[PDB]
Amino acid sequence: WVDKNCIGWAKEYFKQKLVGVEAGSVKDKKYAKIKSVSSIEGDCEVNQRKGKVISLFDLKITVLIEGHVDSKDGSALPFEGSINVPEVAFDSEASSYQFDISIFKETSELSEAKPLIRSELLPKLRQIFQQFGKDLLATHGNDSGNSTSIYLEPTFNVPSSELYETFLDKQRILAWTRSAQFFNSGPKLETKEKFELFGGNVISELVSCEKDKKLVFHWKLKDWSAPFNSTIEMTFHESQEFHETKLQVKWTGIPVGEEDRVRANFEEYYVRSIKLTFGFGAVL
Amino acid sequence: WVDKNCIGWAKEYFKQKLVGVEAGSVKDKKYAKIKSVSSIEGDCEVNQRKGKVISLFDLKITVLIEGHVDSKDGSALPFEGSINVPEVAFDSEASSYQFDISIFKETSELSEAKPLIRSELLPKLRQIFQQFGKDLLATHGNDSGNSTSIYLEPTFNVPSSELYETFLDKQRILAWTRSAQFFNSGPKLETKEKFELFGGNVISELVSCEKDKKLVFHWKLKDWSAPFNSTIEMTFHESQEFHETKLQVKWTGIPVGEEDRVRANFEEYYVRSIKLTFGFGAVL
Amino acid sequence: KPLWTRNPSDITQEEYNAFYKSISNDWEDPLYVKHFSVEGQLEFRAILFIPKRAPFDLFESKKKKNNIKLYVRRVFITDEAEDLIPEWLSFVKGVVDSEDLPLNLSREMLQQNKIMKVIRKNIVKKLIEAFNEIAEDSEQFDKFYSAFAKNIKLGVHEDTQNRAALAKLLRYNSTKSVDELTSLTDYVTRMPEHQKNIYYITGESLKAVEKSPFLDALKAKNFEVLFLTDPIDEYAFTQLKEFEGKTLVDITKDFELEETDEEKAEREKEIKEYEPLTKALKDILGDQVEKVVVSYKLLDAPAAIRTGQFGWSANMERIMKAQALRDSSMSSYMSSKKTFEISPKSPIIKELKKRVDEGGAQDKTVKDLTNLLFETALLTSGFSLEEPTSFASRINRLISLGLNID
Amino acid sequence: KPLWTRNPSDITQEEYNAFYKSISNDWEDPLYVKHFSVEGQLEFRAILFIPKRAPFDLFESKKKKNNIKLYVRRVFITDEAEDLIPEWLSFVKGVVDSEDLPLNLSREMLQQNKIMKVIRKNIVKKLIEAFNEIAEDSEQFDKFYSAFAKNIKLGVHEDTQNRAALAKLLRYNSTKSVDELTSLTDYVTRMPEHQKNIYYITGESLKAVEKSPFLDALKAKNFEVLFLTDPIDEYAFTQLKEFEGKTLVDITKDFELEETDEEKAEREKEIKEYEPLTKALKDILGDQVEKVVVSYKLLDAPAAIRTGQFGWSANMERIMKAQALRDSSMSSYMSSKKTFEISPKSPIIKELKKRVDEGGAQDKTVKDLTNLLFETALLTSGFSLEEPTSFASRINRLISLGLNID
Repeated sequence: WVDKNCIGWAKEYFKQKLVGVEAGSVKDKKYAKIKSVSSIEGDCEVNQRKGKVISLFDLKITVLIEGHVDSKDGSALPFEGSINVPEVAFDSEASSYQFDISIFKETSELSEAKPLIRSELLPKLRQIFQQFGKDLLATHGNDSGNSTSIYLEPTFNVPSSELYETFLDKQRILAWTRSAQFFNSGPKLETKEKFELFGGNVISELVSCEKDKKLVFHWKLKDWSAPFNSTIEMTFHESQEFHETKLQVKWTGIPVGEEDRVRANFEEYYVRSIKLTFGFGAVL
Repeated sequence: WVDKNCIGWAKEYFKQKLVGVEAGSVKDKKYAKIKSVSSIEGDCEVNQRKGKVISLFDLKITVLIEGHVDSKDGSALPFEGSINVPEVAFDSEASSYQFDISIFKETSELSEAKPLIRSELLPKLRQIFQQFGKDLLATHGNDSGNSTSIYLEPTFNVPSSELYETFLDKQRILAWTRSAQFFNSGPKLETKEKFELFGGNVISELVSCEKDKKLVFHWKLKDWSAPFNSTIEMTFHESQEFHETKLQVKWTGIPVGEEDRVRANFEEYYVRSIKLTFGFGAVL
Repeated sequence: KPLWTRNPSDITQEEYNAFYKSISNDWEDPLYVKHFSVEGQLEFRAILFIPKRAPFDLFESKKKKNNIKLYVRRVFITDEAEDLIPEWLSFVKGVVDSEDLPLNLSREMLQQNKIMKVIRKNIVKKLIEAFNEIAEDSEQFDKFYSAFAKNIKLGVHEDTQNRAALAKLLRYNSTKSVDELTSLTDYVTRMPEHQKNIYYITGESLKAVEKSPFLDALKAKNFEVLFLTDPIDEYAFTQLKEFEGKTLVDITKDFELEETDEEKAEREKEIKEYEPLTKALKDILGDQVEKVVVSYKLLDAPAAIRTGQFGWSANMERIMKAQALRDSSMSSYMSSKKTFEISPKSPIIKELKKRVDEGGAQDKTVKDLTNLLFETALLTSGFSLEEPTSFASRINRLISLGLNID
Repeated sequence: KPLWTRNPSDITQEEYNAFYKSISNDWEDPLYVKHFSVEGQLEFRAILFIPKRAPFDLFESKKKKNNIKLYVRRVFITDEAEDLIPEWLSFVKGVVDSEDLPLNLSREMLQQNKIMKVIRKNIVKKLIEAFNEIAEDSEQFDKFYSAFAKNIKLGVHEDTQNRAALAKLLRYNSTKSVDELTSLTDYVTRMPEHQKNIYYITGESLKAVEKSPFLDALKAKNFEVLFLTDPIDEYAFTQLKEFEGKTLVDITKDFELEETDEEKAEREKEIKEYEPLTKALKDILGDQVEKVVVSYKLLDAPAAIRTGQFGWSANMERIMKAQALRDSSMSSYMSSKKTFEISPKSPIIKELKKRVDEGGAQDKTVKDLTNLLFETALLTSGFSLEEPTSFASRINRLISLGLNID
């Protein structure tokens, strides 16, 4: 009771507050709205060791947004995107919150989407993050199994089709993984196919796939229990103006004791290795 | 005693045996002879632990040779050289020894120097190294301050002029050392000039030098005692056959427990740093 | 009493210099000093030193002798603190004293905890503030940049919450700033009102980009273009992607330059006349380029090679192809896609258009000249040829026909 | 019963496969097995396995997971001993059991000592013997090469005791072995009686080396020349310096070709008449080249660029210019002492000599022609260009003169 973990309370507070925030109305020429909060990573603890209630929470937030902007023909062009802030803390200032705003399948007609949310959506998130600390210090001041889900958004410098076939080509998969075991004679991955990776630690299973659109795998690590089988979904969002792809990864079914280990393993063995072998973006 | 340190006895035995061997007579047109032993590094101990006398001696030998070869027009051409034996051990076969034969200022008219040494001097060294273990097991079987000297031979792919001015240009010195402190305002190093290198650990002073041929410094380390000051002598040699500069370096006055330390420090911070900064040879 | 426990306003400069000379083996005066203190419920006093040059002495290389020292309740802990400061920022020195660090059982090791990460973020943000304070003094900022440009670029490439903050410390040359290193803020303040993109170009050196043909058109519109000379600045530019609402555009890659409606009409009525020439170039170049387009991003250059988007740059391809451990079996081919850009206001392109109008699109001389033009475009763009023998033979043929040799 | 305690003749293949699949994470069979036992002054039993492919996965990165396991008196000690096997050889798997190794108080950790060095030497020599045994059956030797060519090249570059021993495993292509990878012994076996130098040439890829002009004259005298493609062959070759008494000669740099006395007498009369042409080349090029000599190492190429003696190869310079660790302030510039070699057998050099004889050594046409020839020769030799805009402009000028542009 001396220390109170409030990561779930912070997740619920963010899912209650960040949702419904709109930059205007649904009938405006330029409109945006946070659909839901994708991921809340980090830690949110309240300690009473110093005698006074303190909160040293270190959190990173990522949300998804949907809206519509103007076009040259007079019609409203919809757009889906993501907004991720890498740091919200107790000592962060109102103007210190850096908002990484990105638009999936970005086009020239969507160029007005970025400044709009920068003028009417950012201050609301800023004041919400500012009030989060005071609500946390005022609330908790006085004295199969359970799985979780994470969200990743790596940016690759590669066309959607190229990366899609790279995630399926058995030879190229063995190239960028350096250790692969396929149990089917087929040259490429097909529906309902299992294969082993990374010295037996990784056992994945392609469940569903869409042409250059979606890839669903049943990822599972060898140390996990038998009923714990995670499901990872990768969505391609290649752009048309700047021509960049952003592999939106929704990773559910992860045990409560590996949600961090699965993250650093992906940014190194699934993002960095591909960018080093095939060179799909500068990385070090 | 059950344990006998035999590095000095091996050194003196090699100095008594390796010298005097000749590839014929001086009256011949092609002649070679081991002048002296340059350095004998490693360890040579005789222990009794397995119920029998053993000697797991690990030694590396380097010697100098002088002779003359036949020319194409007139009299014989003299030559200096070095012979490096990187390994002499108990399990070494008579033919397992590898001899690195090098000739200072070697050229085309000197290319016939090596085969002679390979036809007259190599079997002598082989049988000497073979009998060395026998006399070792037969002799040591069952029942100012004192300083030493070492000798190294780094290879550099650069003309001798540029490498010589590299050890004198204060700007190039600060380039290949990345930390230097000079007391004189002169742009080039001069005689009787002291300067500091490598984060206050290296105390050197140029005491003598010749034009592109000689470089004599007084080397001193910070953790060394007061009356301990070493003398380094470096000599350049431009070969017209390999087209490299084999800078033979000789350290005198090294403390009794700093030989391998200064050897590694020179091989890493003096040779490899120059070979990576200025590219004066291959480095990986 | 230790120095970090005193008020910085009551500490002289000679005291900081003596502290640096005691904690560091360097003899030069530290370029900058930063003594700050954070209060509240968590307290730590940190004194940070910025050297005048890179502290790459390394007399004990490969052994951990980290620069930032940690103190817990005025007690020294160890010299193995690695995660206390990022590796890209691991060039500053100094000490930090706190009292809330969760040490090990014996209080001689700190690892695998989150209480240190917040202090690390505080250290990096205070170092950003110190760098911004250094930016006010241009004479010291020149030395700081010429010493840690690679470090600041790696920090822009690595960090995310401080990427926009560290982007203000970037200083580069430009077409209008050939004499002094200009900043991104100085670029956007000097940017015209109608320009909406920060244009930059990379190269092996300043001499390669000072006359690059990708600038002339952007100089016709009086658009300033940034110059990149190191292979590491691209790593930061592909992570920034924008600055103050102005996105970064690499002119060596494929991009769009907006023009007026009358210009659009004059260009669409002129491209339609070069369709057979573009088709001939495309079907004679094969798969070497993705498409041959009539480009207006050049004025006097006859043709150029523009690396298609989703790929690298010219200097980026050059720095990536020279990596032995990157690819040894030809597995990476992302940067193989290119575009053959031609300028219709060049006499060579007009002659080629007249030739293909005459019907000699499959002539051997026209094919050879188009291949030589593609090769010299690859050359002037910054790409190595697949086989220099064909280029050498074509050059020798041109020289022989110039010296009246038949 | 442990496998290292039994004789290798009583162990079948399935037991070795099971041991390899249990000590490692691979599902495939090992490429080669080596179960040996030394019982002399050093007593140890070692079982080694060669993986089919390079085990560069490193799933648990940044932690001590050395490949070779250590055992003392049939007792596992630790898995952190990386000094037992060299860093270039740290790709094979297996175990090594001994009884004379000194350990710590608890006998679970090993520190630096000299007894491990002799075991390391025995391991490396037995692995060399195993590689030589693999050389007997080419079906597995090609896989072993395609797997660990870089490893064996780093090994022959680093080591000097086993440098000549590791040189026997080198397999490359040549002018007479374009279909299969030949060895150095097979190369010196086909060496004529008048050749005493192993000629080799390096490049960025096989396609550029196969069509390199430096081989043409070398193919006229029926001299076989080896080809090097990877950026690591140059270093291993400059570290080897000789093979079975035959010195390694890099033809991209200056060297001496075999010739008779009558050949020298007939070539000096042709060199003496081209001396004013060479002086014009030299005083027109200036700093770019250090000397212009009439070379006979070419057959039909009008000109070429040969790196000045004591310099670097083209591929070595191209990789070292891209290391991006010390290129600040242009620290590496010693390779700029190139040499312009000319072949007077080509009509271009004859016409240039005739123009010089006419007295046009200062004409602008001769100047820009020889400049362009210099850039194209530097291109064909394998070096990058500086300010290629002037080269492209000269190419466009020759194109305009070819298209009858007034």
